[PDB]
Amino acid sequence: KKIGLFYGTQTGKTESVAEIIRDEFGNDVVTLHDVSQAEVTDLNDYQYLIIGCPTANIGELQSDWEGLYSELDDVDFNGKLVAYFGTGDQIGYADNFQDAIGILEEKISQRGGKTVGYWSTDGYDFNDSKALRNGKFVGLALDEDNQSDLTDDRIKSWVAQLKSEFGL
Repeated sequence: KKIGLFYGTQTGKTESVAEIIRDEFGNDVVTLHDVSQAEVTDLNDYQYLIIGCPTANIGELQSDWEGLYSELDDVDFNGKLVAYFGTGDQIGYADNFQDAIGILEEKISQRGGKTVGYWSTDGYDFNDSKALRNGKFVGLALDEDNQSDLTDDRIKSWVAQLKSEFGL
């Protein structure tokens, strides 16, 4: 029970990338958890967390994560290392690209979680995002609508970055 990946999905893209990420951590255990099935206290079981949340079709949070969001204040993230990833349409959702993981990070960071895995904005075209931290994304930004050809390279580079951050 090494690394806990908790994701929500609307269409199934975030689920598929959750499996690729799990594969890319070759010598480590990444367990997968749909937050539609999970409780918020399951986050207590891991020191290493990867949070997957798509840019919401409607509102600012994917519905399942939206349900867990109000309960995050019951959990103490002090001492935990937390990485974030999300899918989004940088053209169709240009003013809200990756807002969800930006919102999730702000809360988890205030509860004590330490963010690792910041990701450059080079190669993205968007107007606004809540996931921006000093010119970088708070985590891996994937676009399957417009940049599905970059997804596998990006996941591979990001996981390699995380292994140096997680000490793997």
